[PDB]
Amino acid sequence: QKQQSERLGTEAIPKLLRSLSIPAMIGMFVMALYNVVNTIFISYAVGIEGVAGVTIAFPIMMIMMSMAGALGIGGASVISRRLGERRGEEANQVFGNILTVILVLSVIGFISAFTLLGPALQLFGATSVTQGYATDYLFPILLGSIFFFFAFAANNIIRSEGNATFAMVTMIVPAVLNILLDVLFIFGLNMGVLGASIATVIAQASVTGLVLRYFLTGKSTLSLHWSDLRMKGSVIKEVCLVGLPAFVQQSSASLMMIAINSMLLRFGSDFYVGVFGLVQRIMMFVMMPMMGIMQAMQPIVGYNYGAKQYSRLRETVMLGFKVATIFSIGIFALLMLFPEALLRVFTADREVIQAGVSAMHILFCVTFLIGAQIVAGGLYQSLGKPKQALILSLSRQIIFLIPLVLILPHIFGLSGVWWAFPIADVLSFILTVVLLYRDRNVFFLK
Repeated sequence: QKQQSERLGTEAIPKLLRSLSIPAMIGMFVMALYNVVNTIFISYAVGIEGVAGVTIAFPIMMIMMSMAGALGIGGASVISRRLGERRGEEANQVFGNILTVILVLSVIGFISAFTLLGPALQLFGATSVTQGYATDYLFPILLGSIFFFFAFAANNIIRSEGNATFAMVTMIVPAVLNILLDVLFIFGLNMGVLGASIATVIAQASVTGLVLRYFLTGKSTLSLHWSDLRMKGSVIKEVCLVGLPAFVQQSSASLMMIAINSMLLRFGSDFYVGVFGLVQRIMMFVMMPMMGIMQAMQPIVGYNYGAKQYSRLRETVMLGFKVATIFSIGIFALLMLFPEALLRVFTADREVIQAGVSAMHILFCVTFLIGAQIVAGGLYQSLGKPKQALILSLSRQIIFLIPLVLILPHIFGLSGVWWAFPIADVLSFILTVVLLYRDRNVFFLK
């Protein structure tokens, strides 16, 4: 019991999602812009060498980010599950008693920066060139760790409450900055990776300075305390609880895409790593459309569970679903009528727009089904019972994906790329379907 500051708690619930989604739909899309408009520089004051440096260094970023993402997520499904179920002050506690574990790692990172940086880095396809870059990239980042962590937790929990809007602005803003911040060093100076890396710390600092405001200054949305608010609850236990499947999802994908970057450093030293980098943020970029919808419900389907209008949250979940789908099929179509013009950035041989696009062809006759497949995941999450969600990811990401590449690559070919995805994913979808007639309670409406 505290004071539920504006945002909502309202039951104006379709425009809830509507004007809870779009802020992700924007922020994300723009940080997706930054990603873009940043890298391309590093194809300039440096060529493609460091562009790999990054692409290898990359996963090691996500290593922490998964860790603070679990952290960030817990928060979001706790704090909403406790703002319908209105233990208002518990939230206050949580918030801070997370900031603990963060500041724990915001140090461990600092530590390993000075420690495990190289040790780990060198450990795979260490092209004497791209090596230094990744270091010169990674060294800053870890220093460095602190702002980074915070800002994602924060920009996650503020969704967990209601502020996808100021989220917008925890977002839009590093972006715009970073752009002009990089330009600054990378090009205008010549602090290449070396300093587009410090450009993006000065980014994640400058937000944090701001996030303190929207958490101290006119302590917006909610229960937000600062002196001894936190300590180290036995609540800690309770977010690692929510988060376990959260940091799995990444440390499933992340821990597997270091591999496919470095097994491809044994074949294509740098030519083929920059194009990994490339294929991602078109998955990711035109993931967003989905991704964003989910974070709407994240807290919506959060304080609605929380002993409130069970009635109207299914409304969320059916709608939730209902939308997604139309983007599932939307992307999917657009992802297989324009696999041509998107391989018109990949312009090379007339064989490149062949088995290059053959994978991209029916590799993704799956897409339209992916909608649910992921909606489901925030709705075992917006409702702290990720034990089934725990269950879930391990299918999609590992215990069905890997045990499919492997069973085509024993020997089945560049067919072992293709069938391995299309189909692994659909066993994952079929599976999910059953976890909801397992639980005729989320969607206890149709």
